[PDB]
Amino acid sequence: GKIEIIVVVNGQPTQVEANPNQPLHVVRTKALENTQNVAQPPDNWEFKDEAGNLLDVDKKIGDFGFANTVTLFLSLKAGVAGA
Amino acid sequence: GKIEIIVVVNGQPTQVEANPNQPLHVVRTKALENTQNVAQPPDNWEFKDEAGNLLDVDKKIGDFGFANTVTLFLSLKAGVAGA
Amino acid sequence: ALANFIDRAATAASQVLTDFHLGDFKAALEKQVVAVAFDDQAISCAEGQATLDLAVRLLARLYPVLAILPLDSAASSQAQALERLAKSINRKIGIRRSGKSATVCLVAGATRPSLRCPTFFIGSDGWAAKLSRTDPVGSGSSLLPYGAGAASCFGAANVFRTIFAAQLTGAESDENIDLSLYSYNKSRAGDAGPIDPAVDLGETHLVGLGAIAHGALWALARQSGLSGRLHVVDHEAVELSNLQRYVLAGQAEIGMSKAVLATTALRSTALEVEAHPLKWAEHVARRGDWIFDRVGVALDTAADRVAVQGALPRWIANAWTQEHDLGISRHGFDDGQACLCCMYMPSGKSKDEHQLVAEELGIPEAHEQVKALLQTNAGVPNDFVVRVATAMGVPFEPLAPFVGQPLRSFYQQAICGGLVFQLSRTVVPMAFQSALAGIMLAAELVKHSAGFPMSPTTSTRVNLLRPLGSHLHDPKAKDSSGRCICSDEDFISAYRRKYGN
Amino acid sequence: ALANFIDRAATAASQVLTDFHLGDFKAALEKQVVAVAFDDQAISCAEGQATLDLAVRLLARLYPVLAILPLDSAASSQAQALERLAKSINRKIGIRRSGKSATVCLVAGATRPSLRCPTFFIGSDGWAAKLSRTDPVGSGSSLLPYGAGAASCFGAANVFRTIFAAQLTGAESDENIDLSLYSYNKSRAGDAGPIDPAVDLGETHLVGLGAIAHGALWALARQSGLSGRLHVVDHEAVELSNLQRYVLAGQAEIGMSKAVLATTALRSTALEVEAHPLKWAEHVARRGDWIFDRVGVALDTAADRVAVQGALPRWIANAWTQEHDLGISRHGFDDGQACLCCMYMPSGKSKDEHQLVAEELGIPEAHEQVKALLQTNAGVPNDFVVRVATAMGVPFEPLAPFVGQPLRSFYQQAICGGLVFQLSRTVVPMAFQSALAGIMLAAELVKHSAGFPMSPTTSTRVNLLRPLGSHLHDPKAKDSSGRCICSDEDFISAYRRKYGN
Amino acid sequence: PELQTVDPEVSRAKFDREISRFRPYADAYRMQGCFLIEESFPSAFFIFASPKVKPRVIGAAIEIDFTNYDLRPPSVVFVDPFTRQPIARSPFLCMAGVREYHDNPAHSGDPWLLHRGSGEGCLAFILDKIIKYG
Amino acid sequence: PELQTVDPEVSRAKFDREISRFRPYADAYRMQGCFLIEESFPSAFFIFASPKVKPRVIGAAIEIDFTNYDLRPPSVVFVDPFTRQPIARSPFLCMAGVREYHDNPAHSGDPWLLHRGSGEGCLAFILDKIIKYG
Ligand SMILES: [Zn+2]
Ligand SMILES: [Zn+2]
Repeated sequence: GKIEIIVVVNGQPTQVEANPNQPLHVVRTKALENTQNVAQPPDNWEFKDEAGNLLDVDKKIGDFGFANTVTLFLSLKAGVAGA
Repeated sequence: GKIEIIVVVNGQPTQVEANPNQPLHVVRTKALENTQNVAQPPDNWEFKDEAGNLLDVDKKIGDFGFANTVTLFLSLKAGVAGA
Repeated sequence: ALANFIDRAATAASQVLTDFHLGDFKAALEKQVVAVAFDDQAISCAEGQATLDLAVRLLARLYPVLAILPLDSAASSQAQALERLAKSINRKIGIRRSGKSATVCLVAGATRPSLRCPTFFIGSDGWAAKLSRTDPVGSGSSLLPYGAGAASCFGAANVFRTIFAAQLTGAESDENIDLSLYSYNKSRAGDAGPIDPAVDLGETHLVGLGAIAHGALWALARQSGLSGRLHVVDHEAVELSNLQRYVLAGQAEIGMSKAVLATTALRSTALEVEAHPLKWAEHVARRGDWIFDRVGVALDTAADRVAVQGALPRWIANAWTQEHDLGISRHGFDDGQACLCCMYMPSGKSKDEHQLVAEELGIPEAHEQVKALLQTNAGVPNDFVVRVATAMGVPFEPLAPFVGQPLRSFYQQAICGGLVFQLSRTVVPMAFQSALAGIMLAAELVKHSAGFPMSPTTSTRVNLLRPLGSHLHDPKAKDSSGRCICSDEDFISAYRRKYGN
Repeated sequence: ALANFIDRAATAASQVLTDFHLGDFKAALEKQVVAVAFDDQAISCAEGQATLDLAVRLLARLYPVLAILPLDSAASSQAQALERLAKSINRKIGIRRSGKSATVCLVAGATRPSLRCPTFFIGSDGWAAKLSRTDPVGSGSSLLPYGAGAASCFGAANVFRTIFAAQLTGAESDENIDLSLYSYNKSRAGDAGPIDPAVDLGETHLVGLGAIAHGALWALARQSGLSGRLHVVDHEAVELSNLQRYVLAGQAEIGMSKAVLATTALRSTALEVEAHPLKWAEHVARRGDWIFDRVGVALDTAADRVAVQGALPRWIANAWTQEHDLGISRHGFDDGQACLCCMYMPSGKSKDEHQLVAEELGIPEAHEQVKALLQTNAGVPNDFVVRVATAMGVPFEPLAPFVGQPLRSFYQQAICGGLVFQLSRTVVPMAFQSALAGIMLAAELVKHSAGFPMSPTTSTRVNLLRPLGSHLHDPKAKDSSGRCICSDEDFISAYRRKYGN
Repeated sequence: PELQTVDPEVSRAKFDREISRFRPYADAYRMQGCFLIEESFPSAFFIFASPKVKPRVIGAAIEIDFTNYDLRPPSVVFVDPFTRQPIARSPFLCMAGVREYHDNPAHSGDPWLLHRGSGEGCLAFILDKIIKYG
Repeated sequence: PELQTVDPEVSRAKFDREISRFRPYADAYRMQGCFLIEESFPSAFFIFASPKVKPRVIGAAIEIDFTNYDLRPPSVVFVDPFTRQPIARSPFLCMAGVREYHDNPAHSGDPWLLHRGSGEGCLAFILDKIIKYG
C-alpha cells in the first residue's frame, strides 16, 4: 500500500508518493527536487515527523508505520548566527 | 597575738601554740613531735585547713589570717595500694 | 554612491547569489534607483511611520541611489525625515525626488504612484504583515510594530529578489502576503490577535546585541505600552562592517558600545534598561542571583547559546539567521518540550578509539589497521603515512619523520598537536533577515510576558530568499539520547527549586 | 605451724616493725597462742557469727597456733566451724581447745573467760564497732555486717600491737572503741543509724578484686536484704602470697580467677553478680554504654584509679591502704567537691627545660650552667660529667664518652635512653587493714545507694598501727590548678549529659 | 578562565557526589600513591607518589576543576604541590572527558555532549588514568 | 594498645576542636610541606615533604592518636605513608605533650597532668616541632 507524503521543505510544502519498500532517502531526494533544494548537501536536512522526531533516511518507509497520508518535515538544523 | 592551733595529725589531734611571725613548718615540726610522727619525711604530710586546702609551710602563720583558735589537718597523701 | 560598508554587503550577497562577481554586483547596484512612495494614509499613523522607517533602514544599507517619493503634501514632512535617516546611514547615498528613473518601488498607504517599474505595496494591520504586488494594503492604527516592521522586511526582501533574479533559484516575487505575527499563520478574520499594548516584561535579559538584537530593539522602541525592566548584555562595540545589518547603527554609532547603543535606543520607552558592557558569564557572575525570568538569546555560536540554558532561566526565546533560513525557538526547561540545548546537541555517537583515530586521519576505511597499530603499538608503515598524507591534502615530507614511530606518536603530533592543520566560511546574513528575526524575537518576548498561548511548535522559521513558506511552524522534539541537560535530574531540581512545579 | 604464705606476712610486718629480724619474727610468732573465746550470746546472732568469722579469717593469716575456745555448749557447734575455717586457710595451723597457754585473747559475747593473758572484748551493735579491754560488749541483733566486721579488725589490730609492742612506736592498745560505721563518729544514743537492710545497689561496678575488695565482698555477702546488680571486674587469679590479706581466699582458691571467686562468694545473696575476668578498659570497651551508676574502686595504682574517673561515673567510692593509714574517699564529679582525679593530681608545676634537665641529672644547683650548655649547644666539660656521675651514684667510665658531646646528646642517652638507671618498695599491707578498708568501701556503696546523707569530708581515714583516731574525717578540697578534669568544661558537659543537673 | 555560568546548585551537587563516591576508595588509592589533599567546590587537589619507587617522591600534583561541571567537562591542571601554581612544560591529558581535550580544535569532532552521562569525565576516570600511565 | 576509657563524648569533642583549629592554617602548613591526609576520630594522618629540597620527597609520615585525649596525651607514631604501618628504626619525639615521652619511666618526674590545659600536646604544637627540626 503506497503512502502519500507531504514534506514541508524549509517552509515550502510538496507532495511525494512513496512505496513502503523504498528507503526514506528516496522521499528525501524527491522532495528536495520538487522544491529545487539541491544546492546544500542533502545530509544538512533533518527529516522529522510532526512531533519533530528525527527519522533515519536509511530505514524503509514502511518500517515507520505511517498512515496512508502523512505530513513530514525537511528542516535545516537551527542556526547559530546572530551578531 | 599568738594563735592556738589544733592539728589533727593522721586522725590524732594535738595542740600547738604559734606566734604569727613563725613560718608554718614550725607548727608542722611541733605537731609531728607531739604525735611522734617523725619517721616519715615531713614533706610526706599535707598541711590543710578545714576545707582541705593545701597550705604553704614556708608562708608565715600570720599570713594565713587565722582566728585565735584554728583547727588544721596534717594528713598523708591518699594511698594507691588495694590489691 | 555605494556605502563605505558596501564590501560586507557584497560578502553577504556572495553567499546567496549564483555566479557572484564583485565588480558586476557593484555595477548592478549602481544601475538601480529603489523608490519608497507614501501618502497621507501612511504618514498619519504609527504603523505607517514604522514601516517607512524600517524600509529605509534596510534599503539604505545596500542601494546607492534611493527615490524618496511623497505622493501628496501631507507626506512632505515624513519625506525629509526619511532622507535624513538614509543619509545618517550612508552620507554619500543618492536621493531622488522623482520616480522617472526608478527601477523598483515600495509603496505604503492608499495611493498608487503611477510608476512603470515593479511596485510592491506594503502595509500592515496590528499583528498582520501585508504585501501585495497588485493593490495598496494600507497601514492600520495600532501601537504594535510587528506587522508593520515585518512588512518592511518582506518588501526589502522582494526588492532584492527582483533586482537579482537571474542569480537566484526559485526566488519568485511574492504576489500577496498577509501573515499574522501573533499566530504565524495566514491572518484570518475570526482570530484577530490582541491589540492591547500593555505588556509588562518583568525582568527580561536580552543577551548579545548585534544584528538580530537590533531588530528586536527596533520593535521594542516602537511599542509604547511596554513597561518593565530589561537587561541588555554585550561587551563589544559597533564596527563599520556591522552597519551592513545593524538597523540601528548609522555612521555616528561606529565605535560605540553595543550595550550603550541599546540603552540610548530605548531612552524614550517606559522600560528601565540596564546596560551591561560584559560577556554573559560576567553578567551572570556579578548578578549572583541565577533567577532569570525571561531571556532572549541573539548570540553567535552554539556554545554561547547552550551556556545560557545552563544558567536555567525560566524561559528562553532563541533567534538565528543562516543561509536559507531564519527563525526563533522557544524553551521552558521543565515543559516536556525541547530546551535550548536540544537545538544544538551534537549528532552521531561516541566512537571507539580505533574508529575515531581512523576518521581524524582521513582513513575511515583503515579502521582495522588502525586498531592493530594501537594494540601492537608498532611502527606505522610508509604506505600508511602516504595514505594519511594524501587523504588530508598535505605534503608527505613534513609527515615523513613519523614513519616507523608508533601510531599514537603520529596521531598525537599531527592531530592533537595541530601539525596537519598548519600544513593545510563566516555566514554574513542579509539586513532584512537580521531585522525580521529580531522583530520575531521581540514578539516572542512580549507575547510570552503578556501570557498569550504559545506556539504549538518549538520553532518558527522563515526563508526570505524565496516566496514565503505556507507552513512556517517547525517541530523539534526533546532530545532523547539522555545526554542533554533537560534529561538530568540535578538540572530539573535546580529549575523546580527556582520556579516551581 | 606457720602458714605456707608466712613470708608475704613477714614482708608486711617488716614495713611496720622497727628493727625487723626475720628469724626473730618467726620465732616470736611461734611463742604465741592467740585465743578466740565466745559463748551462747555471740553464736546466737548474725553479728556475733560475723565477728567470729572475720576474726579467725584475720588471725589465721599470721599466727601458727590458735585457741578456739567455746565457753558453753551452745558454742560447741560454732567452734567446729571456726576450726574448719582456720584449717582451710592454713592446713598446718595449730588449734588448741584450752586457754592455759594463751598469750592473747579476743572474746565475743557476754561471758568472761578467766584467762591470765591480755584479753580484748569485741562486739557490735548495728553500725557500731565495739572493743573493750575491761568488759564484755556483746553482739547486737541486726543484719548489718559493718559494726561486726570492723570490730574483728580492731581486735586483730590490737592482738598485733600487743604481741609486737617493743617494735612499734606510739602503738598503745585501745582501751575502748565504740565507732559508728554510719557516721564515723563515736556512737551516740541520740543518732542510731538506720538498721533497715533493704538497699538496692542499682548497677554497681566493683573494679579491682584483690585484698581491699575481699573485705567489701565479705561485708556484702553478709547483708541479706541487698538487691540489685553488681559487676565485679578483674583479670587476675589468686596467688599463694595473696592469702596473706585476701580474707576470702583459702588454699583452695589458689589459681582461681579473682572475678570467679567474687561471684562464688555472693552466690547465696540476692545480687545478680556479673563476673568480668577483664581489665577495666576491656570492661568499658565491651559495655559501650559509659553510664556507670556507682563505681567502687579498689585498684592498685593512681593511674588506674584516675582512668576510672575519666569514664565519668555518676559517683565513685575509692579505697586504699598505705603504711600508716587506710581510708576511703567519695566522689561525684559535678558536686563542687573533689573528684577522684584530685586525690592523685601531681604536685609541683611544669619546670623550664633548663631546670628539669638539671634536676634529672642530679645537679639542680647547676641550672645556670645547664641553661647555657643548651643555648650554646656546646660540649659538656669533664667536671660536669664527674658531677652528674657523683650526684647519681654511678661510675664515671660508662659516662666518659659523653665528655665534649652536646648536653642534649648526654641527656638523651643517659636519661631518655635509660642508661643511668641500668648503672644504678612495694607496700604490702596488713590483713586487718585490707579487710577494714574493704568493709568501709562496702558501707559507702550501700549508704550511697540507700540514699543516706553523705560524709561531710571527702575522705575517712583510719590508722590501725595506733589507737583509733578521734577525728577520722579528712577534708580534701577540689583541685585548683585548673589542670584537673573536674575543671574541664567538656568533661562537665559529658557528665551532665548522662546524669542531669 | 572559565567562570561559573551553570546554576551552581547543579554543579555543586555533582561535585559533592563525585567526592562522596571517592571516599570509600580513599584507602585503595593511597596504596597506589594517590592522596586527596583538599576538596572544596570547584577544585580537588591530589598529590601522586609512586609507592614502589624508593625514595618515595612526589612526582605529580594536580588540581581538577569542576566549574560548570557536567555541561562542561572538568579541567586537569598540573600544579606545584606546595604553592598550588601551574607548572610549565597522552602527555598533558588529551583524552575525552577533560576540558583541555575538548577545547582543542583538533578534537572538535569529538564534542563532550557525546560523552556526557557515560562515566567519562568523572573523578575516578581521571584518577585511574593518571595512576595507570603514571 | 590504649583503649578508649574516657567518655568518648569528651575525647571526640576535643579531637574535633583540634581539627577545626587546624583548618584555617592548612594552607600555611602546605607551604612548609605538611599535608593532613586523613582525619577521623581518633587518628590524624599527615605526610611531610621538604618544600625547598628538590626532588620533593616524602620524608616523614605520622599518625597522631588522640585516644583518651586530654586526660592522656596524644601518641605520635611514624608510619609508612601508603601502607599506614609503623616503621622500625629529639629523635622519636621524647618531648612533653606526647604519650611516648610521659610513658617513659625516665620521664616519670614530668607527669602529663602538670602540662594539661597549657597548649602542650595539642595538634599545632606537635606539627610545629616536627616541621621545625625536620
Ligand atoms: Zn534538552
Ligand atoms: Zn578533680
